[PDB]
Amino acid sequence: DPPPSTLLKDYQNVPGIEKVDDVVKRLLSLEMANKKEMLKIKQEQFMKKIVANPEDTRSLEARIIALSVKIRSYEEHLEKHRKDKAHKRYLLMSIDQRKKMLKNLRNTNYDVFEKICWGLGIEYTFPPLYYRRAHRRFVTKKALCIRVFQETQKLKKRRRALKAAAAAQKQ
Amino acid sequence: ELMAWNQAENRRLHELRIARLRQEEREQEQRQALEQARKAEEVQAWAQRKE
Amino acid sequence: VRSSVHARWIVGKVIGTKMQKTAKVRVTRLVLDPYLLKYFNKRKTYFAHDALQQCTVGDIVLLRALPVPRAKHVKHELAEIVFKVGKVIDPVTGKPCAGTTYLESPLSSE
Amino acid sequence: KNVLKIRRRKMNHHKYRKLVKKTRFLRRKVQEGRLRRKQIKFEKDLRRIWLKAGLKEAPEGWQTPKIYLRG
Amino acid sequence: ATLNQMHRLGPPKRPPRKLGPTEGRPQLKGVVLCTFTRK
Amino acid sequence: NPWVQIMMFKNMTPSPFLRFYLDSGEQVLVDVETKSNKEIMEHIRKILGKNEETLREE
RNA sequence: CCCCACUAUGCUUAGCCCUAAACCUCAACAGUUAAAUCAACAAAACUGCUCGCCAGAACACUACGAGCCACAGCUUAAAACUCAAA
RNA sequence: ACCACGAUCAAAAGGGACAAGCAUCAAGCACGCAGCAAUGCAGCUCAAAACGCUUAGCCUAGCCACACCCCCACGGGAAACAGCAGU
Ligand SMILES: NC(=O)c1ccc[n+]([C@@H]2O[C@H](COP(=O)([O-])OP(=O)(O)OC[C@H]3O[C@@H](n4cnc5c(N)ncnc54)[C@H](O)[C@@H]3O)[C@@H](O)[C@H]2O)c1
Ligand SMILES: [K+]
Ligand SMILES: [K+]
Ligand SMILES: [Mg+2]
Ligand SMILES: [Mg+2]
Ligand SMILES: [Mg+2]
Ligand SMILES: [Mg+2]
Ligand SMILES: [Mg+2]
Ligand SMILES: [Mg+2]
Ligand SMILES: [Mg+2]
Ligand SMILES: [Mg+2]
Ligand SMILES: [Mg+2]
Ligand SMILES: [Mg+2]
Ligand SMILES: [Mg+2]
Ligand SMILES: [Mg+2]
Ligand SMILES: [Mg+2]
Ligand SMILES: [Mg+2]
Ligand SMILES: [Mg+2]
Ligand SMILES: [Mg+2]
Repeated sequence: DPPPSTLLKDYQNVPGIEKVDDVVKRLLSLEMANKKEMLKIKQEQFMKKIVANPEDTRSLEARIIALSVKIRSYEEHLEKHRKDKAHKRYLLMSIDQRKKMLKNLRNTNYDVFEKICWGLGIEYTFPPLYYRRAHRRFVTKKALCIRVFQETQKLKKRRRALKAAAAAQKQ
Repeated sequence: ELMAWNQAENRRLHELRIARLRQEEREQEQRQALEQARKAEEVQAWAQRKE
Repeated sequence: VRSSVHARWIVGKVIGTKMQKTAKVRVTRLVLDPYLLKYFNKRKTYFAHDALQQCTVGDIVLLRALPVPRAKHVKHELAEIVFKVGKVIDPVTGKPCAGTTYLESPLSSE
Repeated sequence: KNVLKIRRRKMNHHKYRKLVKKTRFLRRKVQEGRLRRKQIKFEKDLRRIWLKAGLKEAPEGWQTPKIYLRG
Repeated sequence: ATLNQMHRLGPPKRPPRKLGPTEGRPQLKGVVLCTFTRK
Repeated sequence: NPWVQIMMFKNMTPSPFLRFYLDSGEQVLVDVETKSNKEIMEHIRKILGKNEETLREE
């Protein structure tokens, strides 16, 4: 998070803000503001770090960064409010909307898609091909079918050496 | 002969495209000039209010 | 020029790269619905040999038939990547584009 | 509108709930037996797999769990 | 329904016709077991 | 042309175009921006369509 | 049904259960007010587009199967016999 | 006739296409790829219907299948009209 002494986004570029009294600096800092003001500073930090034009807020990159800041705020909210179903819905919807943005950015501008992933620390994931419950019967059977495959592979390798050994003896 | 005629038709359409794009930059630059002026006044006004 | 493979040239979208030197490509064709007389996409999967493993999931590729299949399901090789995913080059102008917008103007090189 | 269709459904559901109430001990014995057969049918399906693959016994360390018991 | 839905579902499937008491046959041979009257 | 694969692509580039792939390996790019649908059909008929004589013979 | 008393329960906490006449009984989005205004009533009549759903009644918010922290449960959901209606 | 350095006809093999009903058959369980090999990777099919059950000879100048049964027919059961007439 930005330091609490950080000035608000509105008062950072006023001339003479560095020569005012310390009390005036406290009143124009993040310490004396609500959390939404800290999120505006975070968004601007990511914009300058990632996007080519930090002032283009309608680009697909800026929307991903803006929504990524909202997503992080919901996660912090839900860390303290674990039964807040309203904000849990907002988080899951926001993650889905960003994935749609990342999908559309990956298809149109891959170089920018890579910088967004590195800058925001997003590991893009491709969606599953099928949506179907993995119930107990399927989970148990799939595990058995993998064990059976693993055992068959071992037996097939012990039928390569014995055949190899016998062939050498003939010579 | 038909492939060469098609390559020539594409070059003709490209010359029209380059002419069309030049006329759009002149218009884009005019708009971009006004928007910057308007945006500068709105910033100076906002900056004065904060100051 | 002869080949035992039915599909000689096909365009498709890469949907898998988990096999070594093989790209899984979804090819769609238009098929007429006899009752509705409307065309609907019909998709088929083709394995394509990708020696340099240059195919990425989502890019449009052109596949060429091999003289004889090289594997049970590999009957084609990658002939050309038509549209690299997120790195499309406009064929009409040769300039890079991001969707319907140019990344470099055609007026740069006149 | 009238509620005559709801009334038909109402009586059907009342009589069903009452029927289940009267026979809840027989139905519980029947349900127990079905779950046993369901478990046996499941164990057979897994045994078919390793036997059709050439193995003579279950994979080393494999115990088929009871996936239908209340526990 | 939409065209996409009509395509996806396909042409309607008739219910398999229900054979009657003759089992889809014109006549059947029978052996009389008992006679009686019905109201 | 039931055996010719036709694949469509939306909003991938700034301008619309047709591209034909021939068995020889040649590619035919047809720029269609600013052209009406009737002119597009007449264009590809000229460069890649069978003439009326070839069809009469068949 | 009326009167009195009192319990589970209504509350909190942590887990479940996953139903409602959960109903504006009006699916989402976009568009129109000119055509014929329009079976009726409801709530003026429609167009585009998409998904979901329906195909006589009753059997049936049932049977069987499958899934589920549900075990007198929920979800999905038939058939036979019967009728000329509903 | 023979050579056919071919034509015709047409197997095997390879690629593609190809019935109906049921999704209360939803997962299949090795179904993939690379490599000369050794061997390595862990993949392949599937709600655009895989896998499965049931039904049915088919697209009729005709075609497919079968030929007492065990899909096959070394072998076995057993002793064969689904050739014509006939019972
Ligand atoms: N089943 C899938 O995993 C899947 C995959 C791709 C596309 N779809 C699309 O979903 C729609 C429903 O398909 P259906 O009628 O075969 O399924 P369905 O509604 O009968 O549901 C059967 C299975 O598919 C899942 N499913 C249902 N709706 C889905 C949806 N919209 N997207 C993804 N999974 C869904 C269900 O959870 C269940 O596992 C169709 O438009 C289909 O093209 C489904
Ligand atoms: K209501
Ligand atoms: K036989
Ligand atoms: Mg009743
Ligand atoms: Mg109390
Ligand atoms: Mg209270
Ligand atoms: Mg309500
Ligand atoms: Mg909807
Ligand atoms: Mg009915
Ligand atoms: Mg109910
Ligand atoms: Mg029930
Ligand atoms: Mg049951
Ligand atoms: Mg053959
Ligand atoms: Mg379904
Ligand atoms: Mg059933
Ligand atoms: Mg038969
Ligand atoms: Mg006989
Ligand atoms: Mg035989
Ligand atoms: Mg005879």
